[PDB]
Amino acid sequence: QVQLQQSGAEVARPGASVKLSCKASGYTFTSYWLQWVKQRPGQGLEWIGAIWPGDDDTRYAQKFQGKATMTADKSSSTAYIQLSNLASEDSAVYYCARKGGFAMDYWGQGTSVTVSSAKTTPPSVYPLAPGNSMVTLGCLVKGYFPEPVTVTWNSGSLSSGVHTFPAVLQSDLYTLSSSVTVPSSTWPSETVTCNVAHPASSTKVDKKIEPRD
Amino acid sequence: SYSMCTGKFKVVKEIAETQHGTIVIRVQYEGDGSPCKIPFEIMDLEKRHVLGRLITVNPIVTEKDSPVNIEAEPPFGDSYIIIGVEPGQLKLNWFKKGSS
Amino acid sequence: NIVMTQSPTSLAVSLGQRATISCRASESVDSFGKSFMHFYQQKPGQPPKLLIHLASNLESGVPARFTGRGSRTDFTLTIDPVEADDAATYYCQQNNEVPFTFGSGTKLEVKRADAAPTVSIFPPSSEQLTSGGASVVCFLNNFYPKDINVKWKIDGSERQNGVLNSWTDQDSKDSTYSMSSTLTLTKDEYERHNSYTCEATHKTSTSPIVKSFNRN
Ligand SMILES: [Cl-]
Repeated sequence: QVQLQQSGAEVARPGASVKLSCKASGYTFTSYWLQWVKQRPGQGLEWIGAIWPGDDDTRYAQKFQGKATMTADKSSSTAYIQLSNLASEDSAVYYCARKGGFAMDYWGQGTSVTVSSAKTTPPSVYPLAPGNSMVTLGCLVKGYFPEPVTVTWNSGSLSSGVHTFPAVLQSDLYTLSSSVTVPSSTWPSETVTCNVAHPASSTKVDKKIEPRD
Repeated sequence: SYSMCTGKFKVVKEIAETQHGTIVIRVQYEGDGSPCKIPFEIMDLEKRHVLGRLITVNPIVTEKDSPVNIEAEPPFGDSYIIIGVEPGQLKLNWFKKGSS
Repeated sequence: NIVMTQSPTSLAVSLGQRATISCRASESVDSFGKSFMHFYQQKPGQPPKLLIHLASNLESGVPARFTGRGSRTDFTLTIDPVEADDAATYYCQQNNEVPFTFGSGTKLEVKRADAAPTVSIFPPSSEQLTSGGASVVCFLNNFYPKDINVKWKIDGSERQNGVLNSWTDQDSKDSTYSMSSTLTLTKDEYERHNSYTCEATHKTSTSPIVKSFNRN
């Protein structure tokens, strides 16, 4: 029943600050160190430090001392991390983890921090229809900021044969594509719809794939 | 046949020298998994060599919110009295007068 | 600070085989008669997962196919037998002293049978064209190994500029990779040409897999 629920992805301007949360449940919060780990995109893991919520004792990695501030609230079973004077090097996924025993046994899902002066923008969603036995269809999710978007097919009813590609960044904008493979007998008699969500711009787009002809 | 405690320790009684030149300390466990063996070691200042000896036979955490007595024979001169695993690890300085 | 050196950086292991990865500490990570080093597994999009603590103690619920060994400075992680869902990055970590440090990581590749990509080309949609955009999309799906080169041709002439590529991580079930290649052009350039070609050259054939369409 040990769980660590982390706050949502955040965008922060260079030189600004962010405060991230990690809500613990399923154990005595005050009886274990709650630790923070940083992972830059496509990079390794770096230990930031630990907090003991029972007495607010902290141990920091020296390199994060002027950067990170760990706090904990006994009442709400919540740990926080404040990141100051934000620079591009601070854009990363921040994990909270419980040191249950000799090492970190339970981890939060991570909170993504994007340090940027770029503005939130919704994507455009384009259907990808063929221009035998099995047909491949797709959706182009172009020009959005920030990450992430969620892509589903037929509200999640089509999960097998789906390839949702990692987004590519160009001119402060992300572009992503998703492909679905179905039997040729099923399309177009049975409808194929990609469901695109961009939470930062409160966008939910349903795109029906129609045969070109 | 207990495994080592994984949580932290609080100093309840700071190091005191006995009349036999030994040292006594009282630490209280914070954490779980008890009964468990208290991780204890004495090192040189460079933290390269384990020195001295534990006099307390197998110190175990047996009670909630109660101190555990530890007696040890440290080496002559400066040493670190190290208790518990990281990141809560206690690192206490001690100087024992004399020579062998 | 203790440096944890992982070796190799990456390795490809066949299904059912034995995989051994090494992690060397720059100084002893031993305290209290134990080795303060641990192994983690991180799958794409997930947090790290603890496999082994104190060099050789298997975490509760983790398969016995994972084995840790070592003391002082020399440690190994063994996976035997290798399974498809073992496609991940492996990290070693020391917590004998502050700061706690991680190894750079070892990416484990599952070596299955070679598979040619299923190639699909897509013209720009009407929706995109009405807004002066023209993205030509090409999927190259479920192939093995990951090494592939995509070549775009506009009326038979190669085109390198305006091409963006994206690869998926190795599939946890079938051990394949998939790739999308997008050629973005202006509506103007798109409308002045007819033949659009996506050519995939993969280990599986000396002949390229060529998919194309005519704008008409
Ligand atoms: Cl840890």
